[PDB]
Amino acid sequence: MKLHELKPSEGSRKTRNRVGRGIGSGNGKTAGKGHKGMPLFQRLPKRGFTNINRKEYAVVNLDKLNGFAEGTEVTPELLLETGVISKLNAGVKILGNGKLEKKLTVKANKFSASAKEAVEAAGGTAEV
Amino acid sequence: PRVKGGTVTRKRRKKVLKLAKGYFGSKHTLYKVANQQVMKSGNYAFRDRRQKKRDFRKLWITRINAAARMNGLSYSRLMHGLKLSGIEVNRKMLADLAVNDLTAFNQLADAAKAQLN
Amino acid sequence: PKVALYNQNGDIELNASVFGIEPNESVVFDAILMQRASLRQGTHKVKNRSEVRGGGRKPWARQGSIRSPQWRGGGVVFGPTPRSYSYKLPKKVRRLAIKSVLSSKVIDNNIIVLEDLTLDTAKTKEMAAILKGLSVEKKALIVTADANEAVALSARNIPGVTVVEANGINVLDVVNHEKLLITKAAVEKVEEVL
RNA sequence: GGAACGAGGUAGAUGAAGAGGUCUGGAAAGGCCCGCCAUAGGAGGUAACAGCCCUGUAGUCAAAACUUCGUUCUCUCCUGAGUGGAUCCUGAGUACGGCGGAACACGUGAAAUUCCGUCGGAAUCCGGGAGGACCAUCUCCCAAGGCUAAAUACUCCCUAGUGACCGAUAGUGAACCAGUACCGUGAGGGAAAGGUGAAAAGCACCCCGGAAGGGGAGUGAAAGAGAUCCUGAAACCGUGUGCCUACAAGUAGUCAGAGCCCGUUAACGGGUGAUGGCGUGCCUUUUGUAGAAUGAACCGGCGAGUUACGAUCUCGUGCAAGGUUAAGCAGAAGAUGCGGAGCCGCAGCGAAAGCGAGUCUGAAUAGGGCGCAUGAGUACGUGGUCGUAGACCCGAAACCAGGUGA
RNA sequence: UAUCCUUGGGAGUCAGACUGCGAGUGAUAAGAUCCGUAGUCGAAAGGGAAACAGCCCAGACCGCCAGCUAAGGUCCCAAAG
RNA sequence: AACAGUGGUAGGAGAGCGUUCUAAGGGCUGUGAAGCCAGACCGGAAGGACUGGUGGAGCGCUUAGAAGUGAGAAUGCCGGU
RNA sequence: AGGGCCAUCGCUCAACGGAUAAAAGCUACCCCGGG
Repeated sequence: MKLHELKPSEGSRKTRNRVGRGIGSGNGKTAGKGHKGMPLFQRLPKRGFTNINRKEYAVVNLDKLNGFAEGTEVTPELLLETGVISKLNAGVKILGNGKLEKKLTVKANKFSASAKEAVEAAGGTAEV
Repeated sequence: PRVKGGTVTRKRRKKVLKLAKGYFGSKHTLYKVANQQVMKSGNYAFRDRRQKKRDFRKLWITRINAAARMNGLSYSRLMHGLKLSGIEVNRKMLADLAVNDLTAFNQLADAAKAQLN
Repeated sequence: PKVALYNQNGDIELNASVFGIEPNESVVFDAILMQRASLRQGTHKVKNRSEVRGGGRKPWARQGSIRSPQWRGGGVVFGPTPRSYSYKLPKKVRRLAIKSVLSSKVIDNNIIVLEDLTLDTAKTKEMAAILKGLSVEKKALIVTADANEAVALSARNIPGVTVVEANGINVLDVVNHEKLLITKAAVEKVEEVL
């Protein structure tokens, strides 16, 4: 690329609509604003309370183990390194949405009941 | 950056005050008043031109209506008789130019008179 | 990736996945603006209706203040504010642009590889004669991997030239000069960062 | 407690290479044609645009005297560790009790906590306090004595330097003998005003006149450059001269149109126009204007949708079930590296416990609510609105605090 | 004949006026008021009603010294018996 | 290429011209730049050129980019008449 | 302890889509935006 001919991308730039400069462009005199220019949420009652300590573990579609090399020593500190989980919080929960493939050692805080059998069917271990 | 922009208002205000050259009085030196007259000048020119097309047709009638009145025929018995007797789409302004002569203009009246009877 | 080798008086193969990429010239337009905006400084501070050493008394149309902006001294309701004109690209977009500007000059027979660029002293006469041998009439670039003081001090006066290290090449350096001399040892180190 | 040693600061010294040739010019720094130095083509001057014309810059070296930092001697002062386990202390109107207040994001409440007064009042290693009223359990920690640098905040100033800053209605109120001239008893308010030329070479003399101010002559490249003086616009005031004008009712124009008078970015030209037709100024505001509804004496300058931080939306770009770093450090106040703390997404429902491709509701495996099933975000950039900030400009009466005046 | 639904972005408007139909208030008084249907004006010039925001006729992209018609008209001002 | 269309305020969308500065190249200028004054030229508009006179040292083109961005109206302000 | 979640009470809020728990005239020589 040379520095003379810097053609931008089409539609990547736009000129500013400058408001109030002359009647020909539109927005001429009144500047696009025209001449002389209980709510609902204060009728809906509040909803119980909130818990001071909710424990939300990291959940991963059963389908996250379908893209891994071999079901062995699948510890959460390897889930967090490769980054299938973006952040370890309280615990790592496994969900039973999806189909499994081979056997893979799983180490999780909790387990769904439908998620428990699908690793127990492929040949994996569920160590909590 | 600050943009002064004093040099672009000289050239724009001159181009109005050239178009107002020849007007009476203070209406050809003052920008506040000449700009009110170049506007009403262009607006009057649009109407003048449109009225000029319907005027000259008003002129060509009153010469045909006199040149035919030498032979007893009025304009009505002429125009109406020239659209049935024969095929002569002679234009109002085109026929008025040939109305000056006795002979060429009367040659149509005689033909229309024969078709009128 | 088949540029020839030069050596003062007197062909190699570079990473084709670095120096032989098809360019993406949209990524070279926005990348230049991000490197040019930072250059500017933005130190223009104008005065306002409240920062003028002026009155607050209604003097006598209405005109409740003397230094209101429709008067003769003291205006600029909005004016230029000293801000920051430097935004950030995502990292791969910064990485893609340096590959695109280098690969473009491979095609145009513009890059020239040297072997280690050894000088005798910091003389400009010896450096000026070296430029004639390589026929670089307008601006150039000299990229050296170890920041030799000799070459750097011998090419700081000639107007079109500009010396710099290999860990500090960026977009407006290479896009501005249209000829560039690299030491062959520096060709490795640009591949390692990207 | 003192002297050495080194680095600076406050004054400076040194410093490379063309009268190149020729043209035009009042004058070469320009053109044309030829060289040179460069750790030095950053600047500023010079009769017009200098790399080699000066003053300078890079570089290396310098301060007797003052200081500002460090390095070093001298000087100055100087016990630590066990082991026991018999008695003492370990910081009192104090910790806490009541009343009344006040401050913590918290408005006296469910409410610790802190600090005031006001009244009472302890305990002291087997001891004491805390862990959001309170009580047991349990972990951490010793109150009521005092000291302490660094990393941080802002600058009237002082050198060195920058601008996608302004260039005389701007920029500070002030480029000029400016907080001055003036206004006010006073507190206070508060302007206007830049440019001869490369130099004074700033008009000897002669003429008119009382002098001003002229007309010649001289200087000068230019006197149309002669002291408020570069350039010199428009309003306004005039003097010449082509064509109309003393029976004519007119938002003053436009279209038709002779007649005379001129020759042009040569073109279906230019300037006037006797006479005929049509024709209720401009902006604002209103159901609506010619209005007697509002505004402008005219000319010239100045004079109104901005920027931060958020929110959302479209387009472009990068990567994509994964994208992205912040502060900070190394870097010409720059790009770029490096930083994986954090954020958004990848699956929800429920008040929550919770369970989960479903889950709440309910005797319910019913019905229904929501949700997948049918899945694309994210980071930057432009742009469109909405927020919060004086928020688009201009425009009150009053209010409070601190002051000046019989 | 070619429109209208859905989501999404941006709005403006919220005392309308009079002319042709049956009322109400009023005195079937009012360029009065308030209704409802249609029109025009609002935001629409051109032709006609002597002049006329709303009535009758018709919708202006711009040129032309072209033609045919609409309402209304044809002694003269003023085109046409 | 044939058919259809083009009144218009609030308001929505799209395409453009100018001004100062900055970056890249390319190039006018003392044999006369900006500015100022005329003129019967060119473009659908905002606007561009070209000769002539004054002027006596700077300016412009192409592609981009940033805005203190474009005046006839404020019982606007300052100057001049 | 206290709150959530269901059953249930207290409103003439009567200026009934409910400005706060709480609230009168007054004065013109009147201050001021408007006919």
